[PDB]
Amino acid sequence: MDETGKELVLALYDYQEKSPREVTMKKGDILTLLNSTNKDWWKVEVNDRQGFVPAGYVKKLD
Repeated sequence: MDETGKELVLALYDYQEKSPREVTMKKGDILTLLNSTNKDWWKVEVNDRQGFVPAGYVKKLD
């Protein structure tokens, strides 16, 4: 983007990672948004765990 921290999203739903590139979310998680260049798949990080999640499963704090 280039990739920055600070930017945040909030998990709307539970989401258990479905491949190595992904990360697991719990409803209500505050995740650092690292890459949102893709509209559908966002690179996020929670408690140092990093991966791609469906962008439609979180809300961006903006």
